Amino acid sequence: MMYVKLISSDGHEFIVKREHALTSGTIKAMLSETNEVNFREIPSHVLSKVCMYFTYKVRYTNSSTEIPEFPIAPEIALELLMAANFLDC
Amino acid sequence: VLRSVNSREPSQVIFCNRSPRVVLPVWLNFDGEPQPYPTLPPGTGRRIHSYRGHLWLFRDAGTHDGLLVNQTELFVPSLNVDGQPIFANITLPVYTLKERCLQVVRSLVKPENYRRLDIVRSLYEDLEDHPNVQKDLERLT
Amino acid sequence: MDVFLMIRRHKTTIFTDAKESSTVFELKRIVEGILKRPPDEQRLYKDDQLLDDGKTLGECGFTSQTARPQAPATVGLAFRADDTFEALCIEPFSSPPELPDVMK
Ligand SMILES: Cc1ncsc1-c1cc2c(cc1F)[C@@H](NC(=O)[C@@H]1C[C@@H](O)CN1C(=O)[C@@H](NC(=O)C1(F)CC1)C(C)(C)C)CCC2
Repeated sequence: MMYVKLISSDGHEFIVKREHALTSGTIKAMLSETNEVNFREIPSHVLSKVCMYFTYKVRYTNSSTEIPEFPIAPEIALELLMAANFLDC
Repeated sequence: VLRSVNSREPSQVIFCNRSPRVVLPVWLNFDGEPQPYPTLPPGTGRRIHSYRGHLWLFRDAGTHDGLLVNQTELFVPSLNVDGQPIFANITLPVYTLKERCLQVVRSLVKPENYRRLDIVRSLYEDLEDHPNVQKDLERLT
Repeated sequence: MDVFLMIRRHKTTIFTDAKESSTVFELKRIVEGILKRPPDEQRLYKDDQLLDDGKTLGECGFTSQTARPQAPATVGLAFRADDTFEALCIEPFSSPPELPDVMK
């Protein structure tokens, strides 16, 4: 498959499938011409949760099957929100 | 505009909570007013008596977050065929990451202290706009 | 039955899914397609345990309900840098700040 790379502010590089990342129009526009995207304001403990949300959304969109909750630990709840607010995820 | 038709035609329904939330069933009366009904604990099912043409929506009992019934927002009981009740399957929607984070922060922060958080003021305003059935009904219309 | 996994080496983290019946070698072929290094130069790990290429992911404990899309399982990766294989090193994610008083 086709993979792209998302780099956090603290240097962590997450490699995710292109189709999974293209659910977000923000990442889709950030790609266009590139397979590498750098997020200088999103730390790894947040961007990892973002990639997890990518997988969760691709798996559970359009399911009669019981959809589980997406877990958010309190310690990241603020920063993730800000990240989400900046990416419209 | 959105209101229940007083059909007086019975329809037995199964409210099935396939979500991890305490579900509040809201019936819309003949005048268009939301009516609250007894809650369902997570993973529980109840057999109810309702009527054809009636309008039902489903919420988080504690937070009023929107929930999906049979993969749509509104449930209308239909005719029972061969005595089989009609399933209303209440599931979790695929929330946007922003709405889920807002839910978490709302569950963690008292409404008094939303402004004390170190976030953009836009986000304070977003936090204060927590789910409300009446506004959702108005937009629908 | 799909399982969802993070293949982690140093600060590299690969999010990917596979079948519970898939072998460790197929996972290594995916890692080869991504990072361009052959399976014989790769070593895969569950915790501190070496994984044999012939075993399926289910046998090695990666089940659909522990490797969830919303909570994927961690699989460690070690590469052969020269003649010798490198040690298993996975750099931890950043630590979140202290919980603000309004949330505490
Ligand atoms: C146990 C439980 N756990 C979660 S929910 C629930 C529940 C329980 C009950 C009802 C509905 C419920 F969900 C009750 N069922 C109703 O009240 C239904 C629902 C909607 O169809 C309206 N309705 C009516 O009876 C209305 N009557 C009519 O419209 C006419 F008979 C003129 C035709 C009303 C105007 C009397 C309210 C029956 C009593 C108990």
